[PDB]
Amino acid sequence: LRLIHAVRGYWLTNKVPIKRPS
Repeated sequence: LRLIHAVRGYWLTNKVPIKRPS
């Protein structure tokens, strides 16, 4: 698809703690 959009969708989705039951 793209680099930067894969990059940002990589770290922005990871640094965020998603342990909360959403």
